[PDB]
Amino acid sequence: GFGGVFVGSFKIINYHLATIEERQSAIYVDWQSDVLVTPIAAHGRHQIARCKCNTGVYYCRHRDKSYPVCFEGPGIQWIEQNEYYPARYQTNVLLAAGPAEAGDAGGLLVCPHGVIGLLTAGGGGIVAFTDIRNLLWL
Amino acid sequence: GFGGVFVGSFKIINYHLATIEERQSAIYVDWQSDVLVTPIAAHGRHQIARCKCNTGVYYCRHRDKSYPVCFEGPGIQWIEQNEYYPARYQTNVLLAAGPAEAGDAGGLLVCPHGVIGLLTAGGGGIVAFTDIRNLLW
Ligand SMILES: [Zn+2]
Ligand SMILES: [Zn+2]
Repeated sequence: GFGGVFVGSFKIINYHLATIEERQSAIYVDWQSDVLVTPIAAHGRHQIARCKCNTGVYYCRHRDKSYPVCFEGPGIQWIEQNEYYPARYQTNVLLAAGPAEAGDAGGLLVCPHGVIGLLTAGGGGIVAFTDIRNLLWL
Repeated sequence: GFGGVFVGSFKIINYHLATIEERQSAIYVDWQSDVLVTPIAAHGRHQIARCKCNTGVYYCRHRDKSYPVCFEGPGIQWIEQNEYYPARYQTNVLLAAGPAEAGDAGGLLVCPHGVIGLLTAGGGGIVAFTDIRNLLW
């Protein structure tokens, strides 16, 4: 439930966690929503949820535990935790209450329909995800 | 968020929602846990969780809504009377608190590691799934 989404031969990861090579091969990139889609050699079978679920379960890494959360629908939110990014509005942000700290970014938030998003930032009982439900042919 | 679990080149479905063709072709069947596994032509969509999670999110079809659950872990449980499977014990049961009515069978219960089980029964404030995390080798 960590790393990123492996939908076939394309990897979805946070913009702030991508490598130089991934940036060189990237097909979709969004600094505002902190997302990057690039072709990779590690083929996978993850699926993107083409749904409207507002409830899900996400993997927290510094606890190695899965936490269910009801989260607020995707929208523009003011975020200053990821000091990689300065205090700014991010787009496609899902906010919820739950454990999250440095290094948890990239963990999977999923619902029965598939992957909803990727953990972006978190601190002090608040966890944030980037909503990927409109990526790779929404 | 309903119907089978399509993994690799197999479909994993409820025993009582299985068709004749897939019952005859199945490489695995277990009536006591309500499970059937058969090769499927369709390409993979899902992954089987190989975890010890006691928490997940399941899809209730009669409300078209996902709900989060904490379940006790696989075990043997008494299942009350049902249309296809009358009152009896069922094996590899996960039990949780949530809505459930007739026809909700086949809903997916999932976690970040993949699909954990399928809804098999439910009434009052209790819902019960079949654990599929043991279909290895
Ligand atoms: Zn969903
Ligand atoms: Zn799990």
